[PDB]
Amino acid sequence: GLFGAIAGFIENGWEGMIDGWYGFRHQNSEGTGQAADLKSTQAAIDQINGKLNRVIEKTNEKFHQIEKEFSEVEGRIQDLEKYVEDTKIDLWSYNAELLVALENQHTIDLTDSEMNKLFEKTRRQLRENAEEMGNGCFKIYHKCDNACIESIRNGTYDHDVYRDEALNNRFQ
Amino acid sequence: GLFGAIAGFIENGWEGMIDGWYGFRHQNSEGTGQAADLKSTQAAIDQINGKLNRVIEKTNEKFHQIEKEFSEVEGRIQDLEKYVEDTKIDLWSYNAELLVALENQHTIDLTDSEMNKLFEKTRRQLRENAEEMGNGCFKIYHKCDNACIESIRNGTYDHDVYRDEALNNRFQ
Amino acid sequence: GLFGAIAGFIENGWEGMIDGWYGFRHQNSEGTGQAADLKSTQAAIDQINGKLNRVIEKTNEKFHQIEKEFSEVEGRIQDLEKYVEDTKIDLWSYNAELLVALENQHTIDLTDSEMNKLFEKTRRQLRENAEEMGNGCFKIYHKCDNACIESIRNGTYDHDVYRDEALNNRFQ
Amino acid sequence: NSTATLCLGHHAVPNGTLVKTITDDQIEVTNATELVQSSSTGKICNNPHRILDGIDCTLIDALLGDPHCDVFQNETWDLFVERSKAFSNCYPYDVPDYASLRSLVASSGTLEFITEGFTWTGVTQNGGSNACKRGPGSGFFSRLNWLTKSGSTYPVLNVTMPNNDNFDKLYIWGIHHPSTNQEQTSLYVQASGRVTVSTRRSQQTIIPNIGSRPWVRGLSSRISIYWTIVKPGDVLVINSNGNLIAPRGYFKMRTGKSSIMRSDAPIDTCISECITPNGSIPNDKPFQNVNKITYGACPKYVKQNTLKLATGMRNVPE
Amino acid sequence: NSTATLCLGHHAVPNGTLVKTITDDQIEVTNATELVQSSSTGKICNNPHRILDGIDCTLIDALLGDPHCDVFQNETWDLFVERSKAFSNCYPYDVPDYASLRSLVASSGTLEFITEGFTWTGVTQNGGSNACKRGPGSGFFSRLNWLTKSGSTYPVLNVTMPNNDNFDKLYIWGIHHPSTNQEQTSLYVQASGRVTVSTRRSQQTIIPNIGSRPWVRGLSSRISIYWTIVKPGDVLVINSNGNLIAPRGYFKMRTGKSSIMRSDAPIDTCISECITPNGSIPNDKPFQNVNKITYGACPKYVKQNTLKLATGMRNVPE
Amino acid sequence: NSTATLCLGHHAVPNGTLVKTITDDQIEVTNATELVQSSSTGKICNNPHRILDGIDCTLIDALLGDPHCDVFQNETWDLFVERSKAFSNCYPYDVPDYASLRSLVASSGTLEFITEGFTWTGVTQNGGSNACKRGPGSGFFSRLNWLTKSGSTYPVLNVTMPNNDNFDKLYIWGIHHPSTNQEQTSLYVQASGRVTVSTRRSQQTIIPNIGSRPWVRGLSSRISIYWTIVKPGDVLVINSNGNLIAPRGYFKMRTGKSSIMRSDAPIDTCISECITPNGSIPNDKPFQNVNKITYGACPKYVKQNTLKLATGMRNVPE
Ligand SMILES: *[C@@H]1O[C@H](CO)[C@@H](O[C@@H]2O[C@H](CO)[C@@H](O[C@@H]3O[C@H](CO)[C@@H](O)[C@H](O)[C@@H]3O)[C@H](O)[C@H]2NC(C)=O)[C@H](O)[C@H]1NC(C)=O
Ligand SMILES: *[C@@H]1O[C@H](CO)[C@@H](O[C@@H]2O[C@H](CO)[C@@H](O[C@@H]3O[C@H](CO)[C@@H](O)[C@H](O)[C@@H]3O)[C@H](O)[C@H]2NC(C)=O)[C@H](O)[C@H]1NC(C)=O
Ligand SMILES: *[C@@H]1O[C@H](CO)[C@@H](O[C@@H]2O[C@H](CO)[C@@H](O[C@@H]3O[C@H](CO)[C@@H](O)[C@H](O)[C@@H]3O)[C@H](O)[C@H]2NC(C)=O)[C@H](O)[C@H]1NC(C)=O
Ligand SMILES: *[C@@H]1O[C@H](CO)[C@@H](O[C@@H]2O[C@H](CO)[C@@H](O)[C@H](O)[C@H]2NC(C)=O)[C@H](O)[C@H]1NC(C)=O
Ligand SMILES: *[C@@H]1O[C@H](CO)[C@@H](O[C@@H]2O[C@H](CO)[C@@H](O)[C@H](O)[C@H]2NC(C)=O)[C@H](O)[C@H]1NC(C)=O
Ligand SMILES: *[C@@H]1O[C@H](CO)[C@@H](O[C@@H]2O[C@H](CO)[C@@H](O)[C@H](O)[C@H]2NC(C)=O)[C@H](O)[C@H]1NC(C)=O
Ligand SMILES: *[C@@H]1O[C@H](CO)[C@@H](O[C@@H]2O[C@H](CO)[C@@H](O)[C@H](O)[C@H]2NC(C)=O)[C@H](O)[C@H]1NC(C)=O
Ligand SMILES: *[C@@H]1O[C@H](CO)[C@@H](O[C@@H]2O[C@H](CO)[C@@H](O)[C@H](O)[C@H]2NC(C)=O)[C@H](O)[C@H]1NC(C)=O
Ligand SMILES: *[C@@H]1O[C@H](CO)[C@@H](O[C@@H]2O[C@H](CO)[C@@H](O)[C@H](O)[C@H]2NC(C)=O)[C@H](O)[C@H]1NC(C)=O
Ligand SMILES: *[C@@H]1O[C@H](CO)[C@@H](O)[C@H](O)[C@H]1NC(C)=O
Ligand SMILES: *[C@@H]1O[C@H](CO)[C@@H](O)[C@H](O)[C@H]1NC(C)=O
Ligand SMILES: *[C@@H]1O[C@H](CO)[C@@H](O)[C@H](O)[C@H]1NC(C)=O
Ligand SMILES: *[C@@H]1O[C@H](CO)[C@@H](O)[C@H](O)[C@H]1NC(C)=O
Ligand SMILES: *[C@@H]1O[C@H](CO)[C@@H](O)[C@H](O)[C@H]1NC(C)=O
Ligand SMILES: *[C@@H]1O[C@H](CO)[C@@H](O)[C@H](O)[C@H]1NC(C)=O
Repeated sequence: GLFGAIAGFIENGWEGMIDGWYGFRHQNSEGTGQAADLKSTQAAIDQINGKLNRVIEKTNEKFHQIEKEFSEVEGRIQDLEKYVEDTKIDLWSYNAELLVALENQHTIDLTDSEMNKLFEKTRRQLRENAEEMGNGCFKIYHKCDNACIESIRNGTYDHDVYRDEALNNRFQ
Repeated sequence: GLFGAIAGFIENGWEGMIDGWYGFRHQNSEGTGQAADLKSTQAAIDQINGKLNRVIEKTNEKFHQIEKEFSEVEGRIQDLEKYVEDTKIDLWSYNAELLVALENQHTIDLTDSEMNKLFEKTRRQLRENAEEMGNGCFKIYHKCDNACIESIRNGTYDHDVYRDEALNNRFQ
Repeated sequence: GLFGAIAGFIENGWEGMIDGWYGFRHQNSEGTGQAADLKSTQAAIDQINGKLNRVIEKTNEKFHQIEKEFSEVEGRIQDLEKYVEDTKIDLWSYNAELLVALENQHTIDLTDSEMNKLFEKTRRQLRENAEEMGNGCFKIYHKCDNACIESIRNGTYDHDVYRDEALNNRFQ
Repeated sequence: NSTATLCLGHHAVPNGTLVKTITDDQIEVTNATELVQSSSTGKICNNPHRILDGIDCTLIDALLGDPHCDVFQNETWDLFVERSKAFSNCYPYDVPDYASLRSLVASSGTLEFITEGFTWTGVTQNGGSNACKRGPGSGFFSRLNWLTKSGSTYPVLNVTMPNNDNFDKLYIWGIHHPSTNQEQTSLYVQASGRVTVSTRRSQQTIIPNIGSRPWVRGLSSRISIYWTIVKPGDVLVINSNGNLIAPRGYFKMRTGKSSIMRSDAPIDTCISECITPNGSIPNDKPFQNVNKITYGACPKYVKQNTLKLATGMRNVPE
Repeated sequence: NSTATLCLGHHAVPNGTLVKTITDDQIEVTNATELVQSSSTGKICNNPHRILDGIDCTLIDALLGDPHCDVFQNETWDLFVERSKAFSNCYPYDVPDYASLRSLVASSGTLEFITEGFTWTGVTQNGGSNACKRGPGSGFFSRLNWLTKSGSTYPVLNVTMPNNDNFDKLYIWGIHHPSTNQEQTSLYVQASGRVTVSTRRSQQTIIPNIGSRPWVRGLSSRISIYWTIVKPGDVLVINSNGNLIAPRGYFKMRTGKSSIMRSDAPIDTCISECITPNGSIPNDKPFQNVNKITYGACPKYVKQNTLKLATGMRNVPE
Repeated sequence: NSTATLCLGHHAVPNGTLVKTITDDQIEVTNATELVQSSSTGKICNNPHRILDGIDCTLIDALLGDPHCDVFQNETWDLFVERSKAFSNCYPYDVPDYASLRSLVASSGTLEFITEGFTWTGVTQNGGSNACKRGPGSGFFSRLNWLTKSGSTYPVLNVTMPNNDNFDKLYIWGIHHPSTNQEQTSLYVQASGRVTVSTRRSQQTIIPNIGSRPWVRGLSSRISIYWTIVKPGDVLVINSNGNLIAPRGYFKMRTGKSSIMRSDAPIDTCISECITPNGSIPNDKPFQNVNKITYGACPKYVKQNTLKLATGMRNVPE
């Protein structure tokens, strides 16, 4: 939520998206369509999996310890044992809480950053043939086919072929 | 300080601002003015209050404990008690330090991010009728009234009405 | 890696750069060149040094403690001492790990943010005489000398002198 | 003019506050709040806790029945306050494992004493001393019974007491260490004493140690104090042939929230939920730097007098 | 139309999950996982650990050789399970520092007993009791030797035993506390007993305490149990003149991974690496909220079972 | 050409360094620094600390006055170094609570001994032994006094000693455990001994245990060592009727920074502020992986020998 992409200038999500996490949706002169982008989804999935499998691997193995349940009242030694146990439990619960609280924030912020990165890349591709309409979509001022949007999707859009037509369409 | 908005491309603050945390200041053809924006200020205040009231709620309640001040020198039990107390104090002071050190950084970065979000929204509103002058202000290339700036402030600016005039003013 | 500048839209690094951490490299009408920018490098170095010298200053000084190595088997007191020592060691190793894990991420993200800040400043300087080519370079649509690039480097570029020539060059 | 301008910015304050961050050690923000609380009022409020002021008596002397602590019979406390001006004015005594008994009785919260009818046949009861005057004549502790020989003999005592109730019983007894070998045989005809107190699962046997001690209030003899706990369904047996300070009954043992605290602060009629040996402190802040000994819902003791948390943006003045 | 459009967006789910963050306390994401495991199966799997079921016997009674624990001779365990229905049916005894011996034998993992040839000349061996019937006649513990007077005298017993092996030896002995002063002199002609057991670096001397005790299974006498550890190159010397419960050999002492656990859960033939007093629990999660007593590769015990970690983006539905 | 170009970028290095992050476990940066330190020089520098080399003597033998530790009289140390080649060559002795006395004297930092004039009337002073030769004749410890009977009697000793100074006094005394019942009555005419040492707030009474022990340097008797602390305004009283190893004075007790360390490393004339049992280690790094026993301003002991913090950007080579 630091970049303002998810829950920011993109109003809602797409519940019909089942291929990946991030994707496109175009409205053309031949109809409508929809697709996904594998790279951003893969980056997010790899980062989240790395984090998850980072935290959950084990570190402790204890065999013999002290007594923690007593049937009598004795004195100093029992008091010290109970104090030690209470201190250990209270000091580990705080770590358990803080780790989750920090990692959830970092996960949310990185999954928000990936969307902004994809948006900025798509903006940088359409050099001066498109205008940002403010709600997550680009208005492309020249006429594409279903093969023009796919060149924008797999990163080989050639902007200089449609430059003169777009400039005469948008500025006059 | 990660986005470069506060203490970045905005030189200084406005000490005459007493309504909110973030606001506007326009220079028009009828004079000057000033106002505030409630939404960004509210988001920042809610986040900071949530964090604050998150950390300060209590968790401990201790009634009987061990002895921590002695009048004699005895031996093993007293040494173990003093060691336990020293370890507990040293382990809690580190947490006290690290929590504050992390949360101050996060607070500063989020209060810096809100400004960049407001700036980017205002830039996205003025589609092609404005140019960014590099120091936090926009030069609007058509002529507004005191009612044109307020349409930009409450999020209902219609860019297509002044498009032809602005394009002829800025590009020729 | 949150801003997408380093290892993002900048493909690789410059191994011939030995003056600073961030710098420029221009291709002109009189040849090529290279230089550095002191301010971003200085900000990054100061932040990283502050962090480093923040963590490594000492806090502990212990003179008398408990026994931690025994030659016999005795009973309750020895068990409690071994438990205390094991708990202390296990609780300090976790802090040692988490501090480094958090600070490395913050260092990487801040050294990535400085590059994006420099890029955005350079973009804001060339108001409408340049276009971003998408791979980290700007195409400047008027003709500069070796003294025009240096005005862009020390922050005194005057955009309005070359405005008409650049606008006629890029848009027609 | 045929153009306009629209500038954006944030607020600043003339004096801000310095805080520490992950990168910087002193960065100036518009506002900050304190985490520690390092002050006290100086008095101990008596609400909503039940405070008992042990003016000139300790807990053990109020337990045994010192003649100048007879106002503390069946005192029910929520927090016992022990003063430093306390002293003892009865038979000089001694407690092995004093801290254990003090913490056992402090956390129980009651001095309720149920008297029981023991049958000691062959001995003389209600022994007195000139170091423990209760009124104008000689006296002793009010919860203990000093038995001596009856005429010319001292038979072997052998009493029993069953526990048919549904709570635990605390018995306090003692043993008398004489000064010479002549006063031993003039009070207990046997040349050596022994006291055995046994339940179905434990036993304690003590033997007196004849010798001389420093003079305390005019005496060189001593008394050692021991205690026993009888659980429901158990039984108590006392066997002896001299040097026995018998009990008169039992204290009722409870479990709850109660403790003890050494402090020389007066008591007022305010309201506070936290109590430190310096007085009552408010508990609106999560941390405190007054005392590490606390009772109630108290903040945690830290070593800093300053830890500031930022609640605003950075401060960049004109 | 001579234009086009290209919109970007992300996915959402109808029901998401609420997680906690640094700023918010309840924020809705598309997916979350739990890290705490708070269920148990109810049974204790006997693989790949070696579990021993102490049905009606404790560890100390199986060590001494109680007649109803004779199936536990040379039992090798990896985890001893102690039931609550356990009882003793032999001579009433007592162990000073019971927990120390219980933890010393529990962590050793063996009851392997090597018998040794001691020479007790002048006394009668293999004493018996009617409270410890092994079969139809009187009996005693199978690892101890009750020596009494031989005809009319009881000489001063003084035995040696050297340790020439390369491991430690554990010797278990005891002392007999009689009931009256008549049965003392009818079993050991001396009016007072004493037992000394010494190595080259330590020594233990015990003296019997004549007195009466509560009746347990028809007896008011007692036995106190002590132990000695002989290291390689050392020597053991036993000196006595009455009230000696001699040993018959030594237990072999090992070091490894072994422990003991009180639990009333049955045992099945599943496979699990973690064992709690409630049964076996899986160990796929890092945390657990079942029991704080654990054996094996077990997750850590936390107080909170609501710990949700987000593994997806934020959930913004239509 | 009528245009130009201006590219931006960052630097890279050919070999970078792998570090761990929140997301990745191995990410390559341009530079990194180590947190741990795990090498030692091998020698113990004697500056600016004051190191004392206990070549063939322990602390307790240098306290009592062993004849081969007479060079350690009034040694003032800042850190005592104990070697493993140490041995004892005097009367065989024994200390109950040895670690307590060792840690009490180690942290005091002085062996300053003030001799006092005690008056023992009716006994013979300056007892000797053939196991503690000081020169060509028999001897004993230099800080203790072995009293035996004077001709045909051994009266009841009863000495006093007041403390009028403004510091604490440490008294070291002992008791003699004989070997047979014939050598007891030939040194102290009484058939049983007893030693009482008392202050105004404490008391210690010990009784000798006659018996045989393993032969150590030609003797089967023993000595047990006890100590007493007298605070300003207090008083010390010693009562006895046999088996007393009297003191000759008191040690002065201080408080400061001092300790003890077992190590077999030589001592050189370098300068270092940290000392480990392996030798001196520098303290430029915050962490160390050499030893968990440390003296001075030492880094903390961690388990990881490798722990790298990034001080540069990411490394993306050509
Ligand atoms: C063995 O030595 C001790 C130590 O002096 C002797 O004990 C002392 O006995 C006398 C008897 O009068 C005590 O005197 C009392 O002193 C107090 C304090 O001034 C005074 O108020 C009394 O009126 C009386 O004079 C003396 O206090 C006591 N020693 C101490 C230090 O208390 C003991 O008598 C000697 N052995 C014997 C029995 O000869
Ligand atoms: C009770 O039994 C013990 C164990 O045997 C006896 O202790 C033993 O005492 C003899 C004394 O002659 C020791 O022999 C001596 O050994 C040393 C060392 O080699 C040697 O220098 C002497 O000349 C002598 O030969 C023997 O080692 C010792 N055994 C041990 C290890 O304790 C004890 O004496 C017996 N008590 C009696 C006499 O009732
Ligand atoms: C001194 O007091 C003690 C404790 O009361 C007396 O011990 C008691 O001795 C009798 C002897 O018969 C024990 O009686 C036994 O009770 C059991 C339980 O019902 C019963 O099964 C036996 O057949 C027998 O009747 C009695 O248990 C025992 N006290 C306790 C509480 O166990 C002792 O006798 C008294 N002094 C003397 C020696 O007279
Ligand atoms: C990227 O997408 C474009 C979509 O336009 C692919 O290109 C077309 O490729 C087919 C196959 O030969 C041709 O018939 C069309 O004429 C192409 N159209 C255009 C506009 O180029 C292209 O192959 C894709 N490249 C990769 C690497 O996936
Ligand atoms: C947002 O601000 C604009 C400022 O222009 C408000 O609009 C004007 O509304 C008044 C009231 O009827 C009219 O007389 C003006 O002609 C309007 N001017 C323009 C340029 O539209 C508008 O009402 C505000 N809307 C909200 C929801 O606050
Ligand atoms: C910033 O860089 C510019 C580079 O152009 C410097 O300017 C030139 O200064 C020299 C020295 O007098 C003149 O001869 C040139 O005509 C200038 N060229 C231009 C394009 O201005 C300038 O001095 C530098 N300023 C600072 C503060 O470093
Ligand atoms: C609360 O009371 C304690 C104990 O009386 C005070 O602690 C002492 O403070 C003085 C002066 O700084 C020191 O000389 C003592 O050594 C302290 N005693 C300790 C630490 O046990 C404490 O200062 C009081 N706090 C307030 C806020 O009044
Ligand atoms: C595992 O077993 C323990 C012990 O039997 C259970 O703990 C007890 O739970 C009951 C019911 O909540 C409480 O009344 C007791 O006080 C608990 N005893 C303790 C804490 O020592 C525990 O609930 C069991 N857990 C599961 C998952 O079955
Ligand atoms: C410092 O000295 C200690 C103790 O001599 C060394 O620790 C031992 O290391 C050996 C070899 O790894 C192990 O076999 C021992 O079990 C260790 N003893 C312990 C841990 O108590 C340690 O390696 C030395 N360190 C350096 C850097 O020389
Ligand atoms: C600073 O914050 C506190 C509460 O956190 C508030 O009471 C105070 O008014 C704030 N300061 C200013 C100048 O508003
Ligand atoms: C204390 O309480 C008990 C039980 O209520 C009562 O028997 C006893 O008399 C009370 N003590 C006094 C001083 O009356
Ligand atoms: C949520 O994540 C878990 C694993 O973390 C996965 O098994 C599950 O399928 C995910 N939920 C959805 C709806 O994909
Ligand atoms: C237990 O093991 C030892 C050594 O193997 C053996 O001597 C002894 O006979 C075994 N016990 C039984 C019950 O046979
Ligand atoms: C890496 O950093 C260290 C100090 O942190 C510095 O001494 C070293 O020169 C740096 N490496 C390079 C290649 O500059
Ligand atoms: C040790 O110091 C004390 C006090 O200065 C002194 O009386 C004594 O003689 C010194 N010891 C030696 C060996 O002289």
